Amino acid sequence: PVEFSRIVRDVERLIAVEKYSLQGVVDGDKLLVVGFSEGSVNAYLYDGGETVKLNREPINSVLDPHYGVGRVILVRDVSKGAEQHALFKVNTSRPGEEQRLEAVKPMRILSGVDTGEAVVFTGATEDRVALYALDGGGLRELARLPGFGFVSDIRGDLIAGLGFFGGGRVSLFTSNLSSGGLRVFDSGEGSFSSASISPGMKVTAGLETAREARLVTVDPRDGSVEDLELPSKDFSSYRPTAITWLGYLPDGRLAVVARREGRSAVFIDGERVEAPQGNHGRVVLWRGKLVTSHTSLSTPPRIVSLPSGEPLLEGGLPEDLRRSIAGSRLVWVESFDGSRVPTYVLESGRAPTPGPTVVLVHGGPFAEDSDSWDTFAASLAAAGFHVVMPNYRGSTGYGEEWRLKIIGDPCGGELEDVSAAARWARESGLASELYIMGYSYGGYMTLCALTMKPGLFKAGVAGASVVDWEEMYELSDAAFRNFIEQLTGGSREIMRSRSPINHVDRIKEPLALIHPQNNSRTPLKPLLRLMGELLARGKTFEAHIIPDAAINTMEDAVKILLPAVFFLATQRER
Amino acid sequence: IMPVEFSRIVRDVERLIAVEKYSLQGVVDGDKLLVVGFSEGSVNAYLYDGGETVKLNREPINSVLDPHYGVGRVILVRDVSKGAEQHALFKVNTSRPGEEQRLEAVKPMRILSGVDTGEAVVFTGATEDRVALYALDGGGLRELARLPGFGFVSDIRGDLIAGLGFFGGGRVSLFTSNLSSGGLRVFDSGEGSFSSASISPGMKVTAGLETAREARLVTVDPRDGSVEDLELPSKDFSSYRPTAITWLGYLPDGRLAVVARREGRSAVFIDGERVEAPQGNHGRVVLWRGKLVTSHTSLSTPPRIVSLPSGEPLLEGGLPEDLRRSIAGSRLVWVESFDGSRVPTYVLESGRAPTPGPTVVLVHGGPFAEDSDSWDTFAASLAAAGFHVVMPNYRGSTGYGEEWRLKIIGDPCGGELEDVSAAARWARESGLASELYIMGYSYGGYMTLCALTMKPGLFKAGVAGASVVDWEEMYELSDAAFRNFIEQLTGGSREIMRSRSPINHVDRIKEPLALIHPQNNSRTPLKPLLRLMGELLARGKTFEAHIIPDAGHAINTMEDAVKILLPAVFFLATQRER
Ligand SMILES: [Cl-]
Ligand SMILES: [Cl-]
Ligand code: NA
Repeated sequence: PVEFSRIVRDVERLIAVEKYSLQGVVDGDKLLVVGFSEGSVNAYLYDGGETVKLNREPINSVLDPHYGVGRVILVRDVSKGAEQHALFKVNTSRPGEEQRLEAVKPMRILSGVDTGEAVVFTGATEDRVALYALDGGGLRELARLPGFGFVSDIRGDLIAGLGFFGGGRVSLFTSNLSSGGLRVFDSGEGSFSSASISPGMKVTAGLETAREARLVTVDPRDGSVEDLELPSKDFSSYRPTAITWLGYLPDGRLAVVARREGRSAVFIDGERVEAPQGNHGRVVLWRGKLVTSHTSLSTPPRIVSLPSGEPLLEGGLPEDLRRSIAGSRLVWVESFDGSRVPTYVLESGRAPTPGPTVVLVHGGPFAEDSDSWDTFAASLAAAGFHVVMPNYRGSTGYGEEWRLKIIGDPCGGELEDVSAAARWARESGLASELYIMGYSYGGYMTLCALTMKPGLFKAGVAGASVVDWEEMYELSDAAFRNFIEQLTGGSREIMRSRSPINHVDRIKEPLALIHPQNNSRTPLKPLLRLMGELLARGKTFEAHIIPDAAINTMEDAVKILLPAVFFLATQRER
Repeated sequence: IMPVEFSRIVRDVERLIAVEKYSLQGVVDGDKLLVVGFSEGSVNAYLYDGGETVKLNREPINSVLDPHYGVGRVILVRDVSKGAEQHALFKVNTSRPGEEQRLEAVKPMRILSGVDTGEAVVFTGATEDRVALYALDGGGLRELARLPGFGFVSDIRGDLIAGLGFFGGGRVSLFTSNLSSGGLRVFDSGEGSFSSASISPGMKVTAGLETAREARLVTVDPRDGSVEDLELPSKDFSSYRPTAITWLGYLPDGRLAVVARREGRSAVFIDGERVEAPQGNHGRVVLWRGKLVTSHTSLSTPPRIVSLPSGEPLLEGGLPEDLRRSIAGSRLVWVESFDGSRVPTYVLESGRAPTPGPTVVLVHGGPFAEDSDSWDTFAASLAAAGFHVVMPNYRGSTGYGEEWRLKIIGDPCGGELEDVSAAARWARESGLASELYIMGYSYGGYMTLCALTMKPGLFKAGVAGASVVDWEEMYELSDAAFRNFIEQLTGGSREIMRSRSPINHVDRIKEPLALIHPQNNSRTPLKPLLRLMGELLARGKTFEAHIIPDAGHAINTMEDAVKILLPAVFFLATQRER
């Protein structure tokens, strides 16, 4: 019999677990960390195992402080949920005492950095996006940005940042604290991901390309770009495909966090440093040792010491729930056409081998399933399901060629990849029985598996799915028409034939629909129509139509996760 | 503004569904109690003897046919249509628990009732084209007679068959037939309706007759249709002044056992004489090992088997202390409605709510049914979750006389909604309710939708489960029994079918609505509800909807029970924190 309340307790514990990101070193040699729990963010000083809360009421984020600055700048939503913020200053000697920065009117704060004498940030208002500087003399507009943009770093007078300023690529920009202004350096082939300013006032930047990522040196004075060579070749040899973050430490060495194949690595002046498997945040030097944040499919975001991996600050899950979420791994599954599908697997401690396995299909489709904490995967593992997460073609993270392969072929190659994952799970010995579950494009993939690969999965969960492309091409807004057009090669024939609503007759397995009742980007009407067909043709289905369905709170979990875990737990007994 | 306590709610809901519940069906085999029980997460059939039960069935069942005393077998009734209520019958020999034979001579149909004599199975069923009375024996399956609407076999003695029928105007007639020659005979009272029947050693039919505001016992000679009052040797029964008769039957020693009731509590009589029984309601009475055994329930006591007069349980489920305290108390208040009619309304006060506090008007289904001092899993759940529960017997309700029951005929979503609305107002003006919600299943669901369309601003929010949405489309998709029933209820008027369907007044809804519906309900089907969803969306109304797979009206497993009840409680708890 299904242990409904046992599942609800677990989901609640996975939703509440505190998660940490590392922001910097501030005050008297103390770590600045931000903790989130259930959509509630706070900021702390951390030293020697205890933490002191800096803020009063919950915040949205903090700006990045320079090493040793005696204060922290809090960003807070100005109304319950609003998308406009206010800034507050807390002196690190006097935690919990907040001073509103009254010079800065409400606006959308996008990023920020605090040198200790000047707060430099970007912000979006009724009529524009601007880079701003705030100091003891007042607020100044440094520059109008031609789009959303973010401050990456300040050193002396030079400001560096990243902007979405056109071409669908991310550009580098610089400005100055003194005169303002804006120079923009274009990516060309690729897209810039990160930037820090070198002691020599050059901008070091991560350039993401169609293939391998690299570090470049940009001279703001003449716009010249050259490849930067590091003294150690660990970094070059790693062959990174992304560059998460980079920054110069106080002693002048360059710290870089770079990724490949769903996990990241930490380098100092090119030399790799041992780190726990998964993904890392920024790296700081603190009392002579390295510290970074770490997350994985089995570890909620936490602060750790390198190279030991020992956690400094970590949220507490109960012993038994912790045991249920076992290790994660990367396997490369062979799709029907020979292609190798990078697939992450989170094993359940509460399931045998072979055991019940869910193929949890990510959405997007232009997104990546990496080795990072995911509530849904964890909840499935908690509930006694092994979890298989395939980076079907269309995914990001594995080169442009792999992303572009979905184009013109929805419910084709990518479905074969999902299918190959299922089949690998069975053949490798992981799975006794298979389920499929996903949201957004994942939901679409669930409907395509159940109609075009009936008898592969024992049951499916489809959330926030698209059901008929042709209908949506006609209903929706300009940016979404464009997506559908790209995806289907502008073919109405493909639009109809890759729509699952046109194949309801083929479904042989129980289907659970979870769907928002008021979100104009996955509208309800088409889904009512599917339900009408399912009903007319005598299909087994469950449906949950709820208003106001993102997942951060328990309320959100209850609306869109719980029904899927319950349904699946219940089919497991079928 | 606190956060909803989801984990605490599901745990309470789970335990309240999971408590074992029993009902008494007969004495079979070598003096063993047949009981149908919800236990181990489903509805099953058990023999009780020697302080142990033996499970007769394998897969969950829906009910069993009434055995004659001592018969060497049980006939299981099971839905073989994933909830659409096409049932099939399965024989289990009582010496061989766990082994079923399907009675393949009976094609699936809606089984409404049945009696097993040991040599013949007599039952009533509804197909798409009719209700009928059947007999299955050594010679095969026989249609003894067609019935005009819902009909139920009550007893058989020798070849005399006796039963009750809803054959017009919401009245219940008595009917007889003959096991060998078949045929039908219908007996109507111009005074009221027959409520249960048993055949005397004499081959006359003793029945309850519920009149305007009182009930009595009558004898009906099946040879000439003459009716006369039955006097019993003891007058406790006549002095009890029952307003309704729950059940009656002749025991094997010739004595007449009668369970009758008033104001939502029942009392047990043997040959007219009171037998002490625990306060609440009772089911049939049987003779087991020399003594009397009945079932017993109350708003704080889940259905159990007790022996009489001691009232000591033979089988019962236990609730834990925390949950028992979640019910502070219960009482019957009489609410003045729109025409001066006094509406009997049960109130269950939560031990987890203040006064005034959050209150749910929980509208019973039927509509020929009642809120009484009987266990209600939904009411218990709501009290656990911190709502007081108000349970008004609107006109149409059983239990308070034929006049009150029949006033709903021809007037659905009329006077009975005013009664619900008067109960809502009472909850407020009396000081019980800080805020009001409405919730109901089946006809009660219909009432939620009618309150929300016709009486916007009365309730803060509504939960409509297994609800009626459109009488027209429902009628077209109904089998013979339900078509007849709908005709009766709407007074045969298509105008009423239309004007009293919520689907045609969606625009008026101003409050949030939770819809819960089992996909295969074959009484109130999903299709019209999908159309309501479409109308709610087109007109920008807030709602949520939950459609439960492979289930129908009758919930017979823990899982389905959780899926239909839990969204209700979660919804209402979320609404409370607006
Ligand atoms: Cl300036
Ligand atoms: Cl320039
Ligand atoms: Na400048």
